[PDB]
Amino acid sequence: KGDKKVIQHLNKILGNELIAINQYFLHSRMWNDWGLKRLGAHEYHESIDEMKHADKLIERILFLEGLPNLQDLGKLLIGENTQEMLQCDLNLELKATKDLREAIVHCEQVHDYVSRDLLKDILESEEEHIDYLETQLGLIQKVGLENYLLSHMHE
Amino acid sequence: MKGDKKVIQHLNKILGNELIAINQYFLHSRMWNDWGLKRLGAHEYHESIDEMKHADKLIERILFLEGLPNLQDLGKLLIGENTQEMLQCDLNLELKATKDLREAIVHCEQVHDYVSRDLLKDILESEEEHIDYLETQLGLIQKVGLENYLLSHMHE
Amino acid sequence: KGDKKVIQHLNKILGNELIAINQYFLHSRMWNDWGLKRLGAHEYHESIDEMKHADKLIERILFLEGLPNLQDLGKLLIGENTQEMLQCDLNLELKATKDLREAIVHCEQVHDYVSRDLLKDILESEEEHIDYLETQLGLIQKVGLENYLLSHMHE
Amino acid sequence: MKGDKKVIQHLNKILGNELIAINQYFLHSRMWNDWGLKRLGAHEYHESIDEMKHADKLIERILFLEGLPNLQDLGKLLIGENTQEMLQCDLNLELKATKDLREAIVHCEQVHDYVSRDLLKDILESEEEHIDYLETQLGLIQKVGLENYLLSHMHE
Amino acid sequence: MKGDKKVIQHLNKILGNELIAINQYFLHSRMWNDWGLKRLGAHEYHESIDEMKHADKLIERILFLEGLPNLQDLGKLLIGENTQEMLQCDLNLELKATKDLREAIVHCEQVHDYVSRDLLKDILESEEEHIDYLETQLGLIQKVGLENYLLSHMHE
Amino acid sequence: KGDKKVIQHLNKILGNELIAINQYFLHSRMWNDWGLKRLGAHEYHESIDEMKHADKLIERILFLEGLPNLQDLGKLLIGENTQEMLQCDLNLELKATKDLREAIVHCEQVHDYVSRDLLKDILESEEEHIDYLETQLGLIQKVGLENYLLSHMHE
Amino acid sequence: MKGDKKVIQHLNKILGNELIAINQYFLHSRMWNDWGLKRLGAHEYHESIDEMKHADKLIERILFLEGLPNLQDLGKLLIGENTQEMLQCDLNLELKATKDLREAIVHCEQVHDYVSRDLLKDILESEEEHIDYLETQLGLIQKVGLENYLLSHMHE
Ligand code: HEM
Ligand code: HEM
Ligand code: HEM
Ligand code: HEM
Ligand SMILES: [Fe+2]
Ligand SMILES: [Fe+2]
Ligand SMILES: [Fe+2]
Ligand SMILES: [Fe+2]
Ligand SMILES: [Fe+2]
Ligand SMILES: [Fe+2]
Ligand SMILES: [Fe+2]
Ligand SMILES: [Fe+2]
Ligand SMILES: [Fe+2]
Ligand SMILES: [Fe+2]
Ligand SMILES: [Fe+2]
Ligand SMILES: [Fe+2]
Ligand SMILES: [Fe+2]
Ligand SMILES: [Fe+2]
Ligand SMILES: [Fe+2]
Ligand SMILES: [Fe+2]
Ligand SMILES: [Fe+2]
Ligand SMILES: [Fe+2]
Ligand SMILES: [Fe+2]
Ligand SMILES: [Fe+2]
Ligand SMILES: [Fe+2]
Ligand SMILES: [Fe+2]
Ligand SMILES: [Fe+2]
Ligand SMILES: [Fe+2]
Ligand SMILES: [Fe+2]
Ligand SMILES: [Fe+2]
Ligand SMILES: [Fe+2]
Ligand SMILES: [Fe+2]
Ligand SMILES: [Fe+2]
Ligand SMILES: [Fe+2]
Ligand SMILES: [Fe+2]
Ligand SMILES: [Fe+2]
Ligand SMILES: [Fe+2]
Ligand SMILES: [Fe+2]
Ligand SMILES: [Fe+2]
Ligand SMILES: [Fe+2]
Repeated sequence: KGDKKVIQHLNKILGNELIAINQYFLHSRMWNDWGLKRLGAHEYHESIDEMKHADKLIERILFLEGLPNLQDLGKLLIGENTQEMLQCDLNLELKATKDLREAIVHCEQVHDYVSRDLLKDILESEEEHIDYLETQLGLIQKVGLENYLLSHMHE
Repeated sequence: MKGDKKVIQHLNKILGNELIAINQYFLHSRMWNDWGLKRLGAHEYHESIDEMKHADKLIERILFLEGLPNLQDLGKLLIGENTQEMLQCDLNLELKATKDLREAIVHCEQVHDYVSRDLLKDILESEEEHIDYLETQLGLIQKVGLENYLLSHMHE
Repeated sequence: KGDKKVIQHLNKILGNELIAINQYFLHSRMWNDWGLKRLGAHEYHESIDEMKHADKLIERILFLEGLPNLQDLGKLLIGENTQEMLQCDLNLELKATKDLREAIVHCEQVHDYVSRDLLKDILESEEEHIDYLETQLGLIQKVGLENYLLSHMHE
Repeated sequence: MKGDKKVIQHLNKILGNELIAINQYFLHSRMWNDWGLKRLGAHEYHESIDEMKHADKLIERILFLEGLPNLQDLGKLLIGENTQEMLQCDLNLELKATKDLREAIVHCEQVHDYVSRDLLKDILESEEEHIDYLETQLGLIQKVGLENYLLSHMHE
Repeated sequence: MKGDKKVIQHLNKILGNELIAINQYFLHSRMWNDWGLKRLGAHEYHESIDEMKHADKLIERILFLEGLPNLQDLGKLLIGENTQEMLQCDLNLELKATKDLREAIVHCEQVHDYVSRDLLKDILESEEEHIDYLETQLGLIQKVGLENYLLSHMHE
Repeated sequence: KGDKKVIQHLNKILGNELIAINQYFLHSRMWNDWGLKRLGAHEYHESIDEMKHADKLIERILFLEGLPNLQDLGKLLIGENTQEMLQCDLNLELKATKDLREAIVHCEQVHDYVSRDLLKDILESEEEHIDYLETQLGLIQKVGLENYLLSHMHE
Repeated sequence: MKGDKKVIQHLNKILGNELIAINQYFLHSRMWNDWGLKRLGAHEYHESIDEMKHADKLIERILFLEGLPNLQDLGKLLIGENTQEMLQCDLNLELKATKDLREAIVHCEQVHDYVSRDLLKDILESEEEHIDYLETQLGLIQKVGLENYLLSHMHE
């Protein structure tokens, strides 16, 4: 029933969500293990956000009579310190929004306006995540790494 | 994440229209209150607040895209001298604003800035509600006559 | 009805308020974009204060049968970092209080004691803003810039 | 602490103005209520109460300064015979009242009676609000017409 | 329905007495407060308020009967210079007032204005209660001595 | 910096506040020791009022970049019975209000309208205190001293 | 019941120390508030209030013992120009105060004034808590450094 290429786009977006879920969940637990509990808590909520995006994508693919692909897990970008982990999440988000833009073009082209609207809501949420990440990396420059970690020790 | 230079230019143009509307509607609100047309005064005040919140969202989007919000350049206020002119001045300003919103949305679509498009569409919906109010008021002036129209807008 | 020179004074104070509104609002949003949320929220409230002063001046000019001038916008002093932004706000406030003092003198001279009282209330509010700004700049000297910014990350 | 003789005279002159306004506004209030213009009657009643409170504060200040409050001499009431004259009568009284308040404030400043000045400025602020109200009503009568204006002030 | 001309004159005479009493009691009230005799001051304030309410009722009745309430003519205030004289001044005013009320009630009866009669009787009951208070206070001054009486009225 | 002569006036007003604080507090505790608890409680609250005036003066002097002078303590006028104590407080207030008027004259001359407004608020409170004191002295004459003390035994 | 003359002198000496501490701690509090170190400012304000309560109890005790409290003679305030000196100044003032309290308690014990001794012991306990706070703060400045210490006392 749904357009084969829209479903292929939705499964590509879903694949990015599945990478983001695992990467942000692991970073969260790394920050909690290091005692950087404010970073840990925020990253956990970012993980949950991705989980909810994946759920909406799976439901849409099934409604369109496609097969959701949860088998293919791309590359996790795992950092070894706070600065690399923030940059790894940012790199993942920039790749995610590029794929969202191309999927939205295709939805418009075949007149799947409901799928386009779902993807635009996901895109809004990803750009809020980019905003957060760029702000944090900018704060590290303004106050220095050690001061930055200090302000994120306690929730 | 650096935004398209021409999208930022469009957003600064919309922002410029918002800043005109903030000042024009606020002055109109206070003129009507000074005349004792408090119902008009209060409605116009809330329209001004609406423009203020639009400007806030635009300023925040421009900064996220790493552009410079322009709050320095203030175009021409259309200040009326009586109720009928003030309503028509607001309508002329809204019709220009929606023309500029349509052109900005077109450009956002071309460069795939779908989040900026969505912000502009939300602002555009609100301006069309403002046009609906203004055209409705001008029609009521014709149906009941000016003095009757003012009479019904004396009390809040 | 009201004295023509008093109305010009009131419109000049109004002109200073309109500059302050835009400058503080922009500075607030700049600080929020940088993640300095305590600075951003305080500066937003300063912006809101100027808005209420402007409202009071517009109402008084209309009662005096004058024409409020919301058309002429003087020069915004936008800083590029926290220390310049604070200094730009301080420069703007010191000019605003100079003009308030000259306006109060004239109101006294022509016996417009109600306009004088309105202007004295605004002046009290401006001096509290000056106290805040000079205190912030002194704290930057006492604890250092990076420590100062660290204390204003979270609201 | 005996007050300045000329400050007390000014304070007694202001009090004399309050006493006229009390009686004038109260009678106008009851005239409007008798005519069934209850919104005008109620607003005018509250203006009368406000003048009563001004008189109270002046009387208390005169006694503290060891003067004799004069409640015996009642100047001329300006009683109108219709709504438009009544508003104009109240406005003429308020314009005279504010002229006298301004001269009293000048004199308080000259002899350094800053507390009396501050009392008089609070009264002056309240009288200028009443002038704002009166001029607005007279403006509305021109904009909507007398019969329409009275219509909107029948019910509370 | 226009009221009897002589009844309206009687009502305006009663109104004139109320206006004297309002000002006399208000000034006496503030004099006692200024002297720190706050219980006397507070009781006298409430007497003043009662006269204000009588005046309001009279003004309303005169207007209903299509007369002109006279708030312009203010008779002689009897201001005392100490507590005993102030109480006696109030008592002298109350006795003059009840004589005028009695004469007004007789005329109302003759021309069958029974509603005006009933209003005046209510006012008279209240005036006789004030006479009861004043005579009681003057008697207490005799029984306990002046200094003890004032001591008893320092605090509210 | 604030005007040098305004600051000097403010330190003079402060010096008077510091005398009243101690004088009224001591009188309050004397009346309590004598069992005149109503006088003691009222005098205590007058002492507290002066403490609040002193606080507002200290804060304004610091804002103007002056040095608050809490070191120089002038002459306390301590009475030995109720009538002298009330008269000592009254003499102190009359001296205080004379100095307030001269300070307000100076504020007006140099356009320090906020300092003027603060001093005018202090003067209003001092004239309320003068009202209380003259009223009490008048009551001692009207009812006699022993009757006056009787009425001030209980709170 | 006349107290021992030397006990009263000791109490007036302790009182003299409290009066210095009131003024010094209040000024330091307002200096810290003026610099934006609001946590230091608030804590120092409460230390000032503590000394005010000590002074009150001493004054009451001196009067009960039929002495004359001396609020006239004010010793030397130790005012610092920065946080570390202000803290050291309060600490130097507290060490002098506790030395005088110990000597007063010795004398109270000698003449069997056990109630005055117990009052002085209560004050001494409170002064030793203040010394604990001051020494802890000075120790923290060494452990974390001055800029970090000030940083942690900016916000209440
Ligand atoms: C791969 C590792 C994952 C981990 C470690 C993980 C962990 C969690 C945790 C700890 C919670 C909170 C549960 C609770 O305490 O109530 C949660 C909630 C949730 N998860 Fe996951 N999750 C993972 C993957 C996924 C995936 C792949 C999906 C869907 C495709 C998903 C969907 C959800 C949803 C819908 C919720 C409820 C969110 C809400 O509060 O609305 N999760 N997950
Ligand atoms: C002539 C210039 C302006 C005037 C007279 C004005 C007036 C006001 C007033 C009276 C309020 C109500 C505040 C309160 O009572 O708490 C307000 C709120 C507000 N203003 Fe303005 N304003 C002006 C310009 C601006 C500008 C340029 C902006 C932003 C770009 C702005 C943004 C806001 C916002 C965000 C609020 C809060 C609205 C809400 O309730 O969500 N204003 N303004
Ligand atoms: C024709 C003369 C006057 C009339 C008809 C009048 C009438 C009234 C009335 C109806 C009230 C409300 C009473 C209540 O319901 O409790 C009132 C209140 C009051 N009046 Fe008068 N009054 C007159 C003159 C005065 C004067 C000469 C003074 C003072 C010098 C005065 C002082 C007051 C005060 C202080 C109140 C209470 C106001 C408040 O705080 O609500 N009145 N008057
Ligand atoms: C010398 C300058 C002084 C200043 C600036 C000052 C300031 C203050 C302030 C601001 C308060 C709080 C008042 C309130 O809002 O409740 C206060 C309370 C108090 N003061 Fe003072 N004070 C001073 C001297 C004194 C002295 C010399 C004494 C006693 C001899 C004293 C006794 C008290 C007492 C008993 C309280 C009430 C504390 C409580 O709540 O238990 N003060 N003071
Ligand atoms: Fe996502
Ligand atoms: Fe495609
Ligand atoms: Fe949607
Ligand atoms: Fe994301
Ligand atoms: Fe911890
Ligand atoms: Fe808008
Ligand atoms: Fe374009
Ligand atoms: Fe949206
Ligand atoms: Fe609009
Ligand atoms: Fe409407
Ligand atoms: Fe109205
Ligand atoms: Fe302002
Ligand atoms: Fe001028
Ligand atoms: Fe004011
Ligand atoms: Fe300001
Ligand atoms: Fe801060
Ligand atoms: Fe954070
Ligand atoms: Fe008035
Ligand atoms: Fe004069
Ligand atoms: Fe005031
Ligand atoms: Fe008035
Ligand atoms: Fe009706
Ligand atoms: Fe009566
Ligand atoms: Fe008769
Ligand atoms: Fe009846
Ligand atoms: Fe009576
Ligand atoms: Fe008392
Ligand atoms: Fe004081
Ligand atoms: Fe001077
Ligand atoms: Fe003020
Ligand atoms: Fe005082
Ligand atoms: Fe007792
Ligand atoms: Fe102590
Ligand atoms: Fe000893
Ligand atoms: Fe004990
Ligand atoms: Fe201590």
